Amino acid sequence: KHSLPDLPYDYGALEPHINAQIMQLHHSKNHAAYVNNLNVTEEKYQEALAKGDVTAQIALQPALKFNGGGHINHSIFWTNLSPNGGGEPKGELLEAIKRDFGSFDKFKEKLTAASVGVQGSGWGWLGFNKERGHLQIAACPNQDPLQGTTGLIPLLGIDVWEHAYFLQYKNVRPDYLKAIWNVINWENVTERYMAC
Amino acid sequence: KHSLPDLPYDYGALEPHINAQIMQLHHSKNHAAYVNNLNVTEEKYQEALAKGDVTAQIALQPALKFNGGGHINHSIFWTNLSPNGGGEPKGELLEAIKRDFGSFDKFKEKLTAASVGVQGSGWGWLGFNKERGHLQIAACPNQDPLQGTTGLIPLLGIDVWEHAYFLQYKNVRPDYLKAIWNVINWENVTERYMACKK
Amino acid sequence: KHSLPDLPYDYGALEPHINAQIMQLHHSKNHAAYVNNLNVTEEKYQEALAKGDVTAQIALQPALKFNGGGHINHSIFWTNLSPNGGGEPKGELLEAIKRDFGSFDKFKEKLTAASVGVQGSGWGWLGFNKERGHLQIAACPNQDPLQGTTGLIPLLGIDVWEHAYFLQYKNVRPDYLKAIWNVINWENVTERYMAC
Amino acid sequence: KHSLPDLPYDYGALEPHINAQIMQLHHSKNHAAYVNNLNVTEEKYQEALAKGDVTAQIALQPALKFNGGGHINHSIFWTNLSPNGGGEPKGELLEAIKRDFGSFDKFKEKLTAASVGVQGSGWGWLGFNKERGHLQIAACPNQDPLQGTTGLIPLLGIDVWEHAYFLQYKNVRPDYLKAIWNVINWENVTERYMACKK
Ligand SMILES: [Mn+3]
Ligand SMILES: [Mn+3]
Ligand SMILES: [Mn+3]
Ligand SMILES: [Mn+3]
Repeated sequence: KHSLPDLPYDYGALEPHINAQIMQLHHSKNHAAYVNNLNVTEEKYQEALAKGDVTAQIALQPALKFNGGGHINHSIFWTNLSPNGGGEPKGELLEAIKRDFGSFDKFKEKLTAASVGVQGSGWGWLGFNKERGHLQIAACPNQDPLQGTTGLIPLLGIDVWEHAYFLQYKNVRPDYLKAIWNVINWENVTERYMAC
Repeated sequence: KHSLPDLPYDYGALEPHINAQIMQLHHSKNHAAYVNNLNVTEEKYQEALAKGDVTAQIALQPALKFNGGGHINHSIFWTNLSPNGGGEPKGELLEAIKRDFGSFDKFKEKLTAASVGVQGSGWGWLGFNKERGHLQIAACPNQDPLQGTTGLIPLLGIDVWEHAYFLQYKNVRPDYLKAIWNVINWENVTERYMACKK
Repeated sequence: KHSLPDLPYDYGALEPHINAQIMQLHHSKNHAAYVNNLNVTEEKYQEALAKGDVTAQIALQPALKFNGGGHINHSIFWTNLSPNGGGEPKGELLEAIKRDFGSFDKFKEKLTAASVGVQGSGWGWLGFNKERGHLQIAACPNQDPLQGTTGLIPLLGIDVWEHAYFLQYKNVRPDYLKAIWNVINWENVTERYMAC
Repeated sequence: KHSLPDLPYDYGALEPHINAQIMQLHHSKNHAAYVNNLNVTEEKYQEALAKGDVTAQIALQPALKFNGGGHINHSIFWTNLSPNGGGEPKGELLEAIKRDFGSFDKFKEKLTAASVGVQGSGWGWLGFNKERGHLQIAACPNQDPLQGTTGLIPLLGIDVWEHAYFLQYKNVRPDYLKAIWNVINWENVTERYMACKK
């Protein structure tokens, strides 16, 4: 069965950028539920597959994508952040970013635009296009995961579901986007990029 | 030109069921934003329309539906609530609910389920089906409006976007659904209903 | 593994309403492919499920729904037609239809409207709503199956993908809809209704 | 008012690659229908717009995008074909394709894949990404237009709705994709391309 990963830092480690309450609820309630729901859903799919029940399989897709994606997305997200993060990546990811976006600030501007642009619940992503061999910005609705729905390998995700910022930033998603750069774990993003 | 309607009560009039900060922000920021963008999008659509720019018209659809829907949904939502609402509805509305759902309690359970089941942002709705002549429950994603996307006439809507309840109920949407029944303005729902029988 | 059902009549049995070529291609090529694709897809899903590969599972949903639905839909469709069909159902389905649509002709008008109204590829359906205990008309895009995506139990489906009528009716879907009533196997639809 | 453009060649000018009955029907019936409905939908949108009827505007979106897109896609499609087309493109267009896809053959394989992979009705497109300055392949469902829904400028589109090939190729879409390369008007694609460098 899938499991809720531990946080590589405590709930208030990202203060004052993302407050303690947001982190605690996001991980212990939101992500926790996705995992449990995912396990239930995956087990039902095993029964349906074994029975050759195509209708049941299709009927289960929404739950599998939503909770499955919820697990995939947040799992990556936690590793994308750090109390000791911020700044700019060091090395090959930085050169890749300059190459594909002109500069690191233009890139930030682009990911910010995509993230703030999401109508409703969603995610902003910096991903890697293997078919083309370059970085690419993308946005996904609800919990639809980047790789499973677009083929892009996720490097850095920005959760723009209201639960990710409302307590502290209310409706001002732009301020949440501005603040988050201060806690991005570029070493993790770099490692994800190098794994490509 | 569309405008932000005033709430028919103070921001804290629905406490303790829906707190004041939630109402204040939902109204003055959220709703206001939709109306602002709606007027912006409508004008751009008027320019594209007059120029025969079909590509522009199509590119503007998401913004028009999102903000236009946002204006429609919240305008209705404000009137659906009241510091003097709650309780069980009476009159023909109640009789209609018993016919199509069995009882008011069964209806509540049905709308609660449709509302809690929305993945992501959306709305739960009790609407009227003009084609078949009865009540019908439906759910809508993001700000997609009930009538414009399903043909059903909206009677009562429950906003399940997280901004409508997170500050107070966190991720426990079910508690929000349970609390909101205490502030439903059944008199308004009745008026929207009676307006269909016509 | 899933299998292509045999037709309960020959390819030209529905002439002059749906010509022989349409039927032969529809069954031996179109439906045949959906089954094969479905088996491939279902087997990949078994591997992904066993590996706990949520991304692979999600990435496979389109293929499973499309081909799985393709199999479900056409399987029902073949049983919904007959060289000896047409007319009106006899018994409880007829009373159900009068009750829910006023009359059999109003019902035909409704299913026709829904079917002809499909923008792009799709299906028109007469289904049964168990939650409400009544008949209900619905339309589904591409191969999305009725029950798996709406919960309604399929009774009669009208395939409005262009391959289902173009050879004979070209773009005139309304004429195809008019002609098909002559070969509807109402005994099968009735049996599907009674099974509810 | 939108109108049905004339084809720049006779209905059977693309034979034996795309037969005459397919072209005649595709143009005079299919396309004509989209333009007819587009003019109908546009006027209704103008009435709703002027009345501030947001619900109506939203309810009209599917029809506007479907028929408007249908007009846009086919108008471009007709110009993308020619009895004197086919072969490998030359000039800067060819040089651009080699840069972003490797070679013309690899590009063909890519567009063929995107086109054959469309589930249901749709279009395959070679478009220009103004943001990143290069060519890009994309697929669109039903009649959703490339530019209006993705922002990419259409250079070459391949209609994969069954009406575009069924009469001749039946369900073997791959044979249709292989045949259509013999009638591609690379001079037109070049003009649409050159129009972006600007
Ligand atoms: Mn989240
Ligand atoms: Mn709201
Ligand atoms: Mn078919
Ligand atoms: Mn076409």
